[PDB]
Amino acid sequence: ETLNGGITDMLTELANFEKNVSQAIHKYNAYRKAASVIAKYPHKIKSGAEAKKLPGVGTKIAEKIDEFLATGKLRKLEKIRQDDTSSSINFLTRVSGIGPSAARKFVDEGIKTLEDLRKNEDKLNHHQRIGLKYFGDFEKRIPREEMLQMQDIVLNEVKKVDSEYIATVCGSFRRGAESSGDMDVLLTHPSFTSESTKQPKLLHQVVEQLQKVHFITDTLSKGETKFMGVCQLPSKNDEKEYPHRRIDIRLIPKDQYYCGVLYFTGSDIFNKNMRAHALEKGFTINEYTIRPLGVTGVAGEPLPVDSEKDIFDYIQWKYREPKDRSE
DNA sequence: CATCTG
DNA sequence: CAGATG
Ligand code: NA
Ligand code: NA
Ligand SMILES: [Zn+2]
Ligand SMILES: [Zn+2]
Repeated sequence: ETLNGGITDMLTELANFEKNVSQAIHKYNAYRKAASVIAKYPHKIKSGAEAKKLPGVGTKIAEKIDEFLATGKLRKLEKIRQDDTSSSINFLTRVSGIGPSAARKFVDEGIKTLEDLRKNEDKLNHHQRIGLKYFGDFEKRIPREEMLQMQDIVLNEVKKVDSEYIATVCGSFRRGAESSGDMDVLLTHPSFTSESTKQPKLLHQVVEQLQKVHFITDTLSKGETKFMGVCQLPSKNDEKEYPHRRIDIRLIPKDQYYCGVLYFTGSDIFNKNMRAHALEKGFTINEYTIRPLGVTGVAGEPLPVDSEKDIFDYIQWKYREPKDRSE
């Protein structure tokens, strides 16, 4: 956690670049298990060979550790931080809609910067476009003070459209958090469930309403269950307009809402621990359900949940306020 | 994983 | 449809 930090960090840089710049997934994948194991390792790595000793650690990685250990740096790492081509792919990727794949193409094309991007607004697709238009805004964190306003509006409008709508803003925003990055709404409706064959409208009506009143600004991707958008808090009395904010809404069958709710609220760490315990207790839990673990190895069947309460209870746990859902 | 693109 | 993004 700090004894083998830089090692695990360099390893991380290495893995990353393998993937993003070159295409070396195996390689990339290599740096990763390595950094994981070294990460878990209880002693101070004092040398290459010492490490090598570990699983995942081989020759080439050891090689590197040595150098890194021997001196405060790593040539390759140093060469990678200069190389503009590398650098670009890191940058270009910054744009919502621009993954690595794409980052490579543009670069081979010459588009390396934001301007490059503007001038070439043709080569970009819709998402990529919005991405570009809201670059700065996109990167701005969302202070909860705005989160509440948002949340305010969202829930009021969802309500108007149908009283049976159950919406919930998960995320860290849900776990206390002073600021978030994006806004994720979990949505279900009584008339939506596991068997119940579809009902697209269920998600479309609200989307509409949102944009009706202007909270939703653009559409990123909009399917039958997931909608990816842009939204914004109505600029008050002109002088201070809001930034554009990422937002996602998703329809879930009412019969697997809280698992998800729980699920989405996190943290990952809370999840695990709960997941592990769930297992002791003789159960299993995932994004959508909780199930009684048979003995034959495994086994299924959905347990019937009506709140995050029903879940814990099951695992015979202490109900945890979302704030203390941390770890 | 669900959506888009081409 | 395979492949990309989030
Ligand atoms: Na991107
Ligand atoms: Na293939
Ligand atoms: Zn030791
Ligand atoms: Zn989100």
